[PDB]
Amino acid sequence: NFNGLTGTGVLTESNKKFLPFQQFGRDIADTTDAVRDPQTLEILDITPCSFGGVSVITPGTNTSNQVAVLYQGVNCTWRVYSTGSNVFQTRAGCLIGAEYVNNSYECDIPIGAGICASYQQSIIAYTMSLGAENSVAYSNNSIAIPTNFTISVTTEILPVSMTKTSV
Amino acid sequence: GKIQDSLSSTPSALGKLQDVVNHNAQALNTLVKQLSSKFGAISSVLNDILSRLDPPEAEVQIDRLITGRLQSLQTYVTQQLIRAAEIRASANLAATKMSECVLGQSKRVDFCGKGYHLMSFPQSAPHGVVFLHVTYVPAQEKNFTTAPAICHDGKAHFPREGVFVSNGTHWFVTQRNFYEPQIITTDNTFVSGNCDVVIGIVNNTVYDP
Amino acid sequence: DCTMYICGDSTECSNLLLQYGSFCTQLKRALTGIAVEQDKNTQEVFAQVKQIYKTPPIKYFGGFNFSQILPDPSKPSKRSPIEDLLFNKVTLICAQKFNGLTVLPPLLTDEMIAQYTSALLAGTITSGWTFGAGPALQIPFPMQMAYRFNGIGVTQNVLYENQKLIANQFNSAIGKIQDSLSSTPSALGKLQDVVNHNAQALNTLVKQLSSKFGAISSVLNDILSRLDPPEAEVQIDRLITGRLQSLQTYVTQQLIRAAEIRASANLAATKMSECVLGQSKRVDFCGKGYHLMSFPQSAPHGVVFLHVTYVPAQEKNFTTA
Repeated sequence: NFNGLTGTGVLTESNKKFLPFQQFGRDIADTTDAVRDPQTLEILDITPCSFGGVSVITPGTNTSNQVAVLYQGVNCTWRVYSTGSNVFQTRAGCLIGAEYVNNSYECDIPIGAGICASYQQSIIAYTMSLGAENSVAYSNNSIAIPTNFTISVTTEILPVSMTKTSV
Repeated sequence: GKIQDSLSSTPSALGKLQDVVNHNAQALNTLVKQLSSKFGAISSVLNDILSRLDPPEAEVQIDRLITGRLQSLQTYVTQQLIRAAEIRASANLAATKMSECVLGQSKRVDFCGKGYHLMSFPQSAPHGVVFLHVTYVPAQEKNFTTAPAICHDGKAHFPREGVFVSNGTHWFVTQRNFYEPQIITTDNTFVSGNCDVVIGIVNNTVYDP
Repeated sequence: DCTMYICGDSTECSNLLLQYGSFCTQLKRALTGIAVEQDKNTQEVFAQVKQIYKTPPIKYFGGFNFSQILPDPSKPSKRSPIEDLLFNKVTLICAQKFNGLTVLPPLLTDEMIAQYTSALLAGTITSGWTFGAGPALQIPFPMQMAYRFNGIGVTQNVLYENQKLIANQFNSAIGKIQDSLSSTPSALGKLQDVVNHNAQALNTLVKQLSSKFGAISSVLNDILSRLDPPEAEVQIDRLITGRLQSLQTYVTQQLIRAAEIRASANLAATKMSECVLGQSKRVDFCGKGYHLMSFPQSAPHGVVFLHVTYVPAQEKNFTTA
């Protein structure tokens, strides 16, 4: 608290010009992100305490019991206390309970920003794999003609109605 | 022989209707569970309020209870409205698909199936429908050498329905999408222009009876 | 978030919320549903096939300078310079990131989006429509223009006599559309208005955080300080109900725009299926005039379909029998 109004969040040293009798550098969101020290001519950037946002990545109950947990938007570059196996620092946030491999695999369970996880005898994480990559050669005369001609069937599902009701 | 064992394998197929069914179910569960709620009321039962308290200052709880119930049912009916709109749009698309894929052979690629569409068959479902699209897919291929222009007697000729194919052993013309090695005959090619304006020009002979 | 939006660090407000209960959970399931549905639209608007290709190294493509659509190797974000200029024309992150305005990071990067666009462009340019139906079957490029001309009922000899002029006209058209996208900002408007519309939606949201519901202050902690909880709760319930209905209206506006952009994304995916993977005969659906080609280009939350079409220029009337 400083001179009436209060706030909550971490405090850093500001680096911007302030006027005489300038005390609040409030932005278009009207948040006191910058304040003047009431003792010396010292300037403070105010950035609020970081929230979490917690998600759990786990296969089926019949499958296994090993889990992993993501706290999105957490710059571990911490606040984890009881750590698990390994820590990773996705652009989405801070992830524990899994490890990252140097290869890319199928995105069966997406984590985000190209990161996807799965289960090996362990829970693994990786970058998203685009698929099977091949380039067909092109020439001034190169052409391809199919030889065998097979028949496939596709099944699609489309809704029609819901439960009509009155109250 | 696939599709039956394809449909009984996973519940992901009918899940596209199961989610709608259980979502309506849980919506009704939320509406029937919001009767026991606190809209600023001392108790969530109306006649208990009317019994334990005198009328002329009990309505200051009854009115806020009423407003809470009205807000709940208004949110419910608006969510029903938007679901009805999107399911009506999807059902109109389904009716169009039945009008095109089932009643004919549309040229809309990857719309009446996957690949070159041949057949479509509908099957009903509780508040739903499924389509069986019988399509053609090529299996495997082989590479060949291409030359558009065949100049016989100094005269350019282009194959009409298909292209020239160079087996190396022999040289034929086939159809556009598949192979039918066919000899050069006048009905397969049209004749136009000189022989000094084209790329892929080649020299070959032609048949006449 | 339910609580820290509608409350501060005052658990009595959360207690009154638990008296009311479960209304924010409907908003949570709605926002998660529309988010994953937007992700579904994104993954089935671009990832048509999992068989990813790449371009051949040499460009003998009949004098067709495809450098503007080809992914530039100098830029680390190896995309077309068209898309680079589109990103440059497109114009608020960290300040909103720590106020309960929790933006979800996109599960699909722009790098893989550009990779898919490059792969489908390469597949179209080396195989025509053959990869669209089944396996990729490469074809000569003049064969592709010949079959495109036969698609609109035009014989191929005229193509094989003025393909040089066709190439020059196409290169001039590419240069002029490069200038045209840099000419006016009206082409960027259909995405810029959406972006700033979401921005002003969140802006009036954070303004209605500082909205007075008949109390002394918008903040509740000073109200809890100056008055006992026997007194302040008759204001607190009014403020939390107002914030709740404001959230409900905001979520409603979110979902109706989500449905509109869902229909737009369905139409865009349909046009990708039809105009890009083949030659549709639907007039003006694949662009005005007789459609020949169509290439897509990525954009933040969007895609620009460029269409190469036939128009007739010189004509003459004649006696008809």
